Amino acid sequence: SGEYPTVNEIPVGEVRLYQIADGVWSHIATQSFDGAVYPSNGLIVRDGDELLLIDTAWGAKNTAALLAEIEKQIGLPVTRAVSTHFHDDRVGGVDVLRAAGVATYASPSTRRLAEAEGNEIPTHSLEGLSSSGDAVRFGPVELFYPGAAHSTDNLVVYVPSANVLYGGCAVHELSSTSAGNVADADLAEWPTSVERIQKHYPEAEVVIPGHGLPGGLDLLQHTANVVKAHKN
Ligand SMILES: C[C@H](OCc1ccc(CN)cc1)c1cccc2c(-c3ccc(CS(C)(=O)=O)c(Cl)c3)c(C(=O)O)[nH]c12
Ligand SMILES: [Zn+2]
Ligand SMILES: [Zn+2]
Repeated sequence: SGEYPTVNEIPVGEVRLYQIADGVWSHIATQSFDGAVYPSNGLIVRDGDELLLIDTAWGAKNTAALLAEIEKQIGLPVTRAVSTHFHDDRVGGVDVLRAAGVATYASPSTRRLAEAEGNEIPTHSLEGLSSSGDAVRFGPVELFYPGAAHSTDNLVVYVPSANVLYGGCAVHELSSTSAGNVADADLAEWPTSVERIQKHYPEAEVVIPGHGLPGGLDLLQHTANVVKAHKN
């Protein structure tokens, strides 16, 4: 009923959208992994009379439900998708997207890692993102590679029309008391990568984490704090 939807409010298999700004939504889904249930976020950005999708809804059936929810709530076709790193909450569902006519994209680093892990593999490679600090335009967004953080390949996404920063899994929500799933992370480099985000996007008004509630720029400093303390 208008609040940001939380893990126990979304049954696994259902998707909800949340309006972030004019022409910007997040998508929220839930998934079971190793016997626990987690929420995760992605982004939808209006691209004229088409939509750009950022990240799957964490699984094939969730991603089919995402496409149905978009049709119900927005009614414009999803034509392109970008996955912001190689984990299943970002690429799981790419095969569903690819069969629904969506062109799927990721960095070459993400594509390699997805392939090596046995995860679904986006079709198209995004060049120009291999060195930290790199940025490229992709429709109505800018894609930015901040350096290694949650994963070596993680990308963040900025919507300049709305000053929306989608941090993906390199950014944690304010209530986080832990650095999440760090199996593929670089805890030593993560603060430096967050500092790069802070320097590059000082006018961000909304910051969206990969999991949990959006907020403001404080999510960036909070993330650095939880990562340093996790390492400590
Ligand atoms: C799909 C992804 O696969 C990762 C993976 C890696 C390696 C292997 C081995 N090949 C297998 C799987 C995955 C699965 C399950 C949970 C997560 C979480 C997660 C997010 C927030 C919290 C709350 S908190 C207060 O700590 O911030 C917590 Cl506990 C966890 C994240 C995330 O941090 O991005 N990613 C997750
Ligand atoms: Zn991840
Ligand atoms: Zn994640």
